[PDB]
Amino acid sequence: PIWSFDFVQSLPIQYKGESYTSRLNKLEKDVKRMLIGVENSLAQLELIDTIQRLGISYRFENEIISILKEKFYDLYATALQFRLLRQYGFEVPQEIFNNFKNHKTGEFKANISNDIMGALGLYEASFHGKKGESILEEARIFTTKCLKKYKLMSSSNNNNMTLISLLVNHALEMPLQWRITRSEAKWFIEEIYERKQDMNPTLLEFAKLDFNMLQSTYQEELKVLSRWWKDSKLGEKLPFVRDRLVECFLWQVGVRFEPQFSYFRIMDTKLYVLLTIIDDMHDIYGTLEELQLFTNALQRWDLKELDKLPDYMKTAFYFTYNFTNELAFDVLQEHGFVHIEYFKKLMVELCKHHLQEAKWFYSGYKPTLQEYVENGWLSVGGQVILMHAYFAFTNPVTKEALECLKDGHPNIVRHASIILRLADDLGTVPKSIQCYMHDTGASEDEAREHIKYLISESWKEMNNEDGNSFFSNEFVQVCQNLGRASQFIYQYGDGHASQNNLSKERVLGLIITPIPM
Amino acid sequence: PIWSFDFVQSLPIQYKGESYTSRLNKLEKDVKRMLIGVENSLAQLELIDTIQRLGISYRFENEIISILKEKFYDLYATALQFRLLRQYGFEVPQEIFNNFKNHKTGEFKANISNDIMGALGLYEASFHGKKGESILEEARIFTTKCLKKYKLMSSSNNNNMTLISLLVNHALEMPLQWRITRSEAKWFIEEIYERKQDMNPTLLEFAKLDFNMLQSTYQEELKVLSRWWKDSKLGEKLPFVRDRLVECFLWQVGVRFEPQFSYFRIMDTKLYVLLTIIDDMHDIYGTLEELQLFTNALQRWDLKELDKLPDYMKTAFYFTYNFTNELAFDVLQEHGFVHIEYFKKLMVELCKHHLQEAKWFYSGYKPTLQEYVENGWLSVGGQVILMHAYFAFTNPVTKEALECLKDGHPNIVRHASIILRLADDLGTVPKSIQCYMHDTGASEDEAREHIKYLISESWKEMNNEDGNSFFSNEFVQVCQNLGRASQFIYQYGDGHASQNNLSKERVLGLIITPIPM
Repeated sequence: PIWSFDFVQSLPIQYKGESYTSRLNKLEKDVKRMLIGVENSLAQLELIDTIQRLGISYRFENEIISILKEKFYDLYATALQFRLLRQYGFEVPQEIFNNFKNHKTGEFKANISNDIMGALGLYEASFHGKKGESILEEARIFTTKCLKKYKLMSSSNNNNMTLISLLVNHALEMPLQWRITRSEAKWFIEEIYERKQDMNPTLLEFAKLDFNMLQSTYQEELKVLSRWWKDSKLGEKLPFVRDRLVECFLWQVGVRFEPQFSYFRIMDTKLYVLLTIIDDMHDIYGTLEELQLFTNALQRWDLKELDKLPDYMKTAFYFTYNFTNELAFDVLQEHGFVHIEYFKKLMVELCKHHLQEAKWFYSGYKPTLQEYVENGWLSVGGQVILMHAYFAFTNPVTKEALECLKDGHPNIVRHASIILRLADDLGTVPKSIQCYMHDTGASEDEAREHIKYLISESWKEMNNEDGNSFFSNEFVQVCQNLGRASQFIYQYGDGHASQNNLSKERVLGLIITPIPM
Repeated sequence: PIWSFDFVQSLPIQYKGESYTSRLNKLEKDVKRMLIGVENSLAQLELIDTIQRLGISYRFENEIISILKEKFYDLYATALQFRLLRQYGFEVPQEIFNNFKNHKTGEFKANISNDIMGALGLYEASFHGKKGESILEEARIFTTKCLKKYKLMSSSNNNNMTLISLLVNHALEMPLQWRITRSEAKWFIEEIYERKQDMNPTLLEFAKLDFNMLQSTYQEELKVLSRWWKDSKLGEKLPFVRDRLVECFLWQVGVRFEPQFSYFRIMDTKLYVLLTIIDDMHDIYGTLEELQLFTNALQRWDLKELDKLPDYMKTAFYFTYNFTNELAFDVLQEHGFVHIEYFKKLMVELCKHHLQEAKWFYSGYKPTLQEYVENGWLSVGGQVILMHAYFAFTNPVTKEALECLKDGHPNIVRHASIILRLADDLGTVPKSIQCYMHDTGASEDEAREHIKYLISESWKEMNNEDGNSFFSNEFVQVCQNLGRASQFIYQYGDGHASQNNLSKERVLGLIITPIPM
């Protein structure tokens, strides 16, 4: 394929050594003492936001949390402070922004259009809102309408795309809440922070160094995963499967980018691959009777079923068997109990909903958007990924949590899988926009706008959890990272199934090519 | 442990790059054209023997085979030619050496004691003999008796240990037939070939370069295996298990050292680890009832048995389950058929014989040497290793071979496992020499000499296969490499269970420390 085995194995891992780690520690200490050493309360928020956009805020978590606990005015500062407080799980309602609404009409002032900075800050802060908060929704609408004016008013003057115009373009493309850490980090390092007048060399060097060392760790993990894909022989036994190993690894980079989760990024990778093998087999390769035999064998969960399957079905079923048992083994070694039945039921439910999609296709039935979503958020496999993340990042797990999970999937998990499915259908058997155009009859742009509305509502749903919940803040952030990676992979083109220039360039910039120091 | 995780991960893999591979290819071409370009027929045999002792003969296999096919006189040349011919599977009986026996008495001439070179060559050639060949046995005896004279006659003059005296010491310690490739290669590079007057720089540089690149590949494999051992958590859940990962990797280096078998060296490693976990649990940790429950669960082969086991038993049983299913998965991906029943029966037989040893221990019964061997060659786990090697190196496998394997284990496999068990008991529940001292009543040195006699007879057994056999030459060589690694690990001290200076030095010289160029 495009990322051949020898090319992956040959990648010179540069940013690794004692000198690199020593420089990283020194720069981290310097940046920490610079962050806590800020005397201006507003400049401290600005520096925190810069560190967040640089992708290095995961190291200074507790320091920022303490600063924000201590931090407990124009529109820009209000929006920035609101976004930070709500981003670190601190309660702060929408009603504050009522200080900027002309309650003679119930809408924000028109002079906001003169403050592009405050409008951009409010636009960025509007995506952290929860369901029921209508002031944030109207603020999102008004700020989008304001930013499009800056687009038609500035970029049309000339290619004088000022750093403000670059940020406006970047926000209109996707808000910071919805973007992943690595892509935004690279973009803010290369295009923005390097051009700022107030730019500090220590922060820039530290961000570049951390990014390149993370790239080197990713390269090592990708070599390991490429050797695994080689010795798995899943390409030979299953010729229909797309060789998208690097794409699943990019998925993992979008999910958990931190260096200490390396092992996870491996396992989940294979999981994605497994899920992909189950996807391509259901919608492209297998027939109805063969997929029915596969789902039956999954229900029975025994190897004597292999005799009643074709060879590719044998390979796929045995791979699923071994991977599910490996998941159960890891859960046993972690939490000290067997849970093979739960993962078996997860896999059987996934294949049940895939077979449901297949039977709907072959029976000629066109489901509504509601039924399609209710079946697809389970037939997309996001629940398996999120349960793997749950049992990998939640410790300890109580009997009450196990009883709550045995009676369905969490709401945050369901809406994250909904976001996953809707983003996957974006840019690509009738699906999401096809069913909505079948039922309501609106145009294609209207259907895609309705799908984006559903995505925004599910994002509000996920935002509700960031506030006694049975899920840690870590797991909530992993679900939101799944959503962000969904919106990152299928943002522009079909980066999962098509090998276009964007699919090359994202992988090059995030994995192979480091940032020039 | 002594080889910590961070130390393994930090190992700077030096001999890797385009320049190293280019130099290797150039030197390999030069050495090949030097080998085939030898005009003297005897000097060609000498160069072939040198390349063999340098450990690089695995690259020039077909060229040497052609030369020896074309090659189809004093005592040294006769012995060298005989050893090479019999080493490459060419039939040449013992009767040739009848040209050196004084058939007035039926014993070799006394003037052989004046030709230390010819005596050493005959000693080296005597170990390639098969059962029934008595002339080679008497030649082995006579040449050992001759070499001990050179020991008491030369090394006693002074520390003028001439290169001849060094070779005599090395041969008396262990013959070349019984030594592994990497250790003999390092020793012949550092102590002997560098000091020869006729030494060629191209051969020396090529041997050192190939050895160091193999060391780098071993370092990468060991990093991967150390990460696997980390994420397996077998040390935490099972505190009784010795952390001998590097020792199992050294075992693999002794079994299959060639660069293209990297993947194998990983899998078999884990297998060894698994076997070790089954060993330490049977003879040290578990009680009779717990091991009985474990063997019962292995027979039933279901996860519902985990509920009827303690936690460490749960971990061990689930690890065995997953590893056996992974073996079956690899065999399916390779040969296109399921064989989970065969590997399950292998594991159940291993645990059956381990439980037999345990029940003999707790019942106070002291078995004879014959019964002990018949139970221990199966309770040592060598058959599992050799079946893994069989299904990894034999392709295709015919129905007749599968029917022959379903009715017991091969003779070569049985005697290789016998060598394994007897060497493991060397230097260490009554065992091999204890049972023989119980039955016959002889002293300890006499019992160990009888054990060495059994080892030599099993070596003759294995030598019989090198001659329509259902096993490829590759598999025969892998079995003999298992035997050589057995005699290499337990040669001097308890390198498996004790962490003495020799256990450090072998690992340092064969893995960490490369040969100075």
